[PDB]
Parts: sequence; C-alpha cells; structure tokens
Amino acid sequence: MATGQDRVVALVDMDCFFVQVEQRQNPHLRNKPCAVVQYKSWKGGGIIAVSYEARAFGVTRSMWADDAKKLCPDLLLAQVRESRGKANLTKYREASVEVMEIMSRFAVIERASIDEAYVDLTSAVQERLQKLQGQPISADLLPSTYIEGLPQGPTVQKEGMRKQGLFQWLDSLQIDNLTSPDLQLTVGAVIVEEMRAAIERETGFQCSAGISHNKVLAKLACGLNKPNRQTLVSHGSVPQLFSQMPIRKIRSLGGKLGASVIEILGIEYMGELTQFTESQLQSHFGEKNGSWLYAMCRGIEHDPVKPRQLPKTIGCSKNFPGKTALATREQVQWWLLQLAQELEERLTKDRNDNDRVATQLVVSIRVQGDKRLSSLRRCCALTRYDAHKMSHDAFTVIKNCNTSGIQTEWSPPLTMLFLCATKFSAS
DNA sequence: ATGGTGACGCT
DNA sequence: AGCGTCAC
Ligand SMILES: Nc1ccn([C@H]2C[C@H](O)[C@@H](COP(=O)(O)NP(=O)(O)OP(=O)(O)O)O2)c(=O)n1
Ligand SMILES: [Mg+2]
Ligand SMILES: [Mg+2]
Repeated sequence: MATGQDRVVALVDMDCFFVQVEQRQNPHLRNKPCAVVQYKSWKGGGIIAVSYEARAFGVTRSMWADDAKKLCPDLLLAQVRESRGKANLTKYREASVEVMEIMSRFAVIERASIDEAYVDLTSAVQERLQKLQGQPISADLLPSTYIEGLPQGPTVQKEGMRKQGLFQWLDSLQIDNLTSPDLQLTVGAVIVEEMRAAIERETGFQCSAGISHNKVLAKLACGLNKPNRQTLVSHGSVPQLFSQMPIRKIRSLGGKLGASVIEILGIEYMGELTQFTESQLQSHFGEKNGSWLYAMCRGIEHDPVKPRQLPKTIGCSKNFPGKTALATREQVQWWLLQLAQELEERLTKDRNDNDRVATQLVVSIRVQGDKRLSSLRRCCALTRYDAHKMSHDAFTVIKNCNTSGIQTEWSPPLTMLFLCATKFSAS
C-alpha cells in the first residue's frame, strides 16, 4: 500500500518577515522588541508583524500599537509606507522577490505567500545522492536541523536536545539504500540548510523551514522550531506527532471545515481521524474533503508543488469603516482613481518584468450594514493600463448600486472598494 | 476600526 | 461569472 513517501517537499517561511525587512534597513531596530504598524492615527496603528523579542512581551498581530505599548513600553515601531492615501506594500514585495529568486536557483518553487514558498526537492536529492558515492551524512551538514520526535528512549538545554535527536537519526540511517525515504528526506534537509544559508548570506534575512514528503507536513514541520531553524518530519514521526495535534493546526482545517470535523466526529486531534473509513469521512465532508482527510491523517497528501513564482492576480483595496464610509460620488470616484493609479503602477511594472498583461478588471465593493468581506463583485475588460480608464470603468460597473435618488450622493455609503487585475496573458 | 493582500472551490 | 473559504 502507498505510503506517501515518493517526494521530498520543503516549505521555507521567513521569520517575522516585515520586521526583518525594516530591521535590515534600520540597524537601530535589530535585536530589539519591535513591530511593523499600519496607519498611525487610529489607536497608534494596527500591528501586522512582530519581532520575537516583542513576542516575549505578548505583542501580537491584530493588536493596536497603543495597546502593544502597554505590554511593551520600549517596543520600537516601523511604519508601512503610505501612498495615495493608503498602505503600500512595495518594499515587502521587493524583499520577497529577493528571497524567491534565490530559492529558484535550487529548484522550481511554488510561491505560497509573500514570505513562503514550497520546494519540490525530489530531483535535486536524487542527483545529490549520486554525487554522494557512499559517504555518510555528517551532523555538521545539518547545523540547524531538528528531527521531529527525537531524541527518544534511553541535556537540559535546547541545542543539546537538538543534537541528541540528530545523532540518533543519523546513527540509524540506511545510507546504503538510495531509495530509502528517510535518507531522501535527510539529503533534502542538507539542501535546505544550503538554501537557507544562501538566503541569509545574500539578503540578511533569516527563515525557518520544514522538510517532509508533502506540503501539509512540510508546513507543519516548519512551524515546530521557528525561528531560524528547520525541522524534518519523517513518515514514521506522523503517528506520535498527530496523536496530540489539534485538527485546526493542519493547513485548510483552521476554519469552518476543521470545526465541523471536530463537532461532527467528536474528536480533537488529527490522529483520531484514522478511526474512520474513507467512505465515512466522504459522507460527512464530501468526496474531495473526505478522501483528503483519510489520506492526510495518515501523513499522505498528493497536492503537487506547482511551478508558479508569480502571483496570478494583482489587487488594490481600501476599507472605509464606521463613520468614514464613502457617501458622495466625488468621494467614490476619487478613491477609485487612487486605487487605479496604484494598480496601474504595479501592472506596468509587472508587464516590464514578467512579459504578461492582465485582461480582466474585477471591481468589488462593500456597503454599510453589509457584513461580508465583499458585498458585490463585478468584472469588465481590462484593455488599457490607464488609471483614468480603469477607474472610469470600475465606476460604470458599480454605479448601479447607488440606490440613492440624488446621484451626487451615494447610498448606502461604501465601506470598501477593491480593484483587482486578473487573467494574465503572455506579452 | 485590524487592513490589505492572494489562491482556489462551488454552483 | 459571482460568491465563499482559507491563508499570510
Ligand atoms: N494577517 C496577516 C499575516 C501576515 N502579514 C504579513 C506580515 C508578515 O510579516 C508577513 C508574513 O506573515 P507570517 O509568515 O504569517 N508571519 P511572520 O513572517 O511575520 O512571522 P513568523 O511567525 O513567520 O516568524 O505577511 C500581514 O500583513 N497580515
Ligand atoms: Mg513568516
Ligand atoms: Mg508565512
């Protein structure tokens, strides 16, 4: 029976990423409790990234900076750039490109977010194992690697524990067998050490990584020993790891589906799923989800690392909460123009860098009283990278929504505007 | 009043 | 197409 051990997959995730971008730029922020904040005026601004020094004080994301300062009076802050009246993330996108380009030298990557990429190292491992004629794997090749589940069986400090586990792992390895999945993961980890060394050397940024046989285990592994460490999760480690792993920790189960798995089956931990037949899981959660859960709780997943380094959409949005909701046509048109101007600049850059053009413009709004992320979503043709045309067109496709008799007024007021370019073609 | 991103499934 | 879920 298939054991889901055919691939070597890593997930690299940058440590407190936006903070590291700002600390590289401003040495005064290095090795300090510090956070990145967006929009100073309302409660000191919203925190969106937090250094590990600040995390020790209890500072978190989705905290107002005024409140964070109560937990950490010496907290240092770096502000997100604002342009055309809104937060602008260009600096972090550019830093992301630095890291993605380095990772791409080692293998084809799947960009999973601004600061994460999956890597399929199956081929690189095969070639490295051949150049490694015999040759045991030294612990010195794995200086920041944790082996999840080890040490076990018959030191009081972290690094001591890490080494004992690594020693047990390496001592047990079957280096004479090049088809051994554990051996393949170990070689994968050596390559990821090299990848992470290159990222830090060439950018100054530290990161963590997971190495396993699929994306979900690699992602889970990555978080086990953050920051600045990497973790190998073998197929064998899965039963003990999952036996006390809350279901919500597994990627895609952190929301309503995960909550329904818990409620419907009356379980708490990922490993408890093994008790159910594939048909039983499909009966509760659908064919796709059921099959996925049945395999995943056994450490098996087939979701491929997709060869994609570039985002498939480029979007610009702004919210206008509470009393600031947009109530005039002048207002709506001004802000659509602001969004369209940012989008134009990003699109033009994208076309020069990446030899493609977007062909569809998606416009989304939220009206006051409405409670969803988006109220109304409409698309139209994107034929010209011109901000005035795009903003004019967006207005055209959303002017239907103005239920107001007076058309110089806007009702109900708008609490969100969103412009997104999609459907890219080669150019 | 976290805000501003982005991928992908469903019908 | 437009809506919803899930994630950083
Ligand atoms: N809700 C969120 C989550 C992340 N981000 C941004 C800021 C983060 O630095 C960056 C990466 O997100 P992240 O990986 O979830 N956390 P971060 O890299 O800051 O810390 P780690 O826990 O990964 O060390 O995306 C955001 O702007 N809004
Ligand atoms: Mg990160
Ligand atoms: Mg991340």
